[PDB]
Amino acid sequence: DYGLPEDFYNKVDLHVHVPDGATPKDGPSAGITMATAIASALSRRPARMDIAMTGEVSLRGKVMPIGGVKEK
Amino acid sequence: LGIPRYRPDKAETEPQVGTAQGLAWTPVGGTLLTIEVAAVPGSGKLSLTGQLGEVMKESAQAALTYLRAHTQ
Repeated sequence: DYGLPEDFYNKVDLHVHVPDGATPKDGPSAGITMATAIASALSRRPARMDIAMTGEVSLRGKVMPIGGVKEK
Repeated sequence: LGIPRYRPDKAETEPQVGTAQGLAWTPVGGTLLTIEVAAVPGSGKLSLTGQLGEVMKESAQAALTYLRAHTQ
């Protein structure tokens, strides 16, 4: 779907970096943030800033709700 | 006065193998942090001497991560 190669769980590493060491908001409040980041960096296609994101990811590919929508 | 305690111009010392003349602002006057890194064949990991902080290690990791993208 995203032009990725067939095997990329073994063939390529993923050095991930987050500007906050601990949980700024408890639990993954930026699951789809990493979804977008990893998809962009593995398909070698850029990621559109000026369009923020937030959510949670579940392995079926479903964006579960997040608390504090007002604060996001 | 006697003997010059410091080099007249810093452009006269040598180019060194593991030397990078950093820059910093110590509250007692600015000075260049001569960060010295030595590479030794072995297990493969980051030995962390000289009283690093968290961010200093993260910067070393970031430098290695970029250098891994382009090695040849």
